[PDB]
Amino acid sequence: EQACDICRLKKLKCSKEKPKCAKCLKNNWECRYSPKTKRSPLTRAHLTEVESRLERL
Amino acid sequence: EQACDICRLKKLKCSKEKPKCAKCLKNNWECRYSPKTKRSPLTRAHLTEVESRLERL
DNA sequence: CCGGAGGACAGTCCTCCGG
DNA sequence: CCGGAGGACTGTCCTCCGG
Repeated sequence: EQACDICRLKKLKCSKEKPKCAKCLKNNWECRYSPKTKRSPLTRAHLTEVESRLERL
Repeated sequence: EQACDICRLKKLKCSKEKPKCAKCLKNNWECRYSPKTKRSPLTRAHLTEVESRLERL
């Protein structure tokens, strides 16, 4: 499912074949399929927490 | 057709029948269907705008 | 090139059961 | 009194379309 970094960067269709996907292979570009990087919980708790820690001070 | 506030904080079934749902008619209580609580948007930019604006204090 | 559909999915948001 | 289950809804987050 996870398209590579470069087709990601590019908003294109990845073929998804590890080691180097079709376009990287053929273009001798680095095929890195990087991890999905973690964000903050987008939870009503964490929004009103932090929008009220801020507006308080 | 939304529950009234007494049944609401008592977590009871409402008949939602305006102006007086059955329990407040039967029981002679003030019935109020106070309106849609507006909140801030649990969207990503607003979470981020705000923790950035707190990380900046 | 890159905004946006398309959509599966996460976490809300109210309600009322049943202990 | 209330924990949290059930369900519609809201917005996400990912990918790849299509001008």
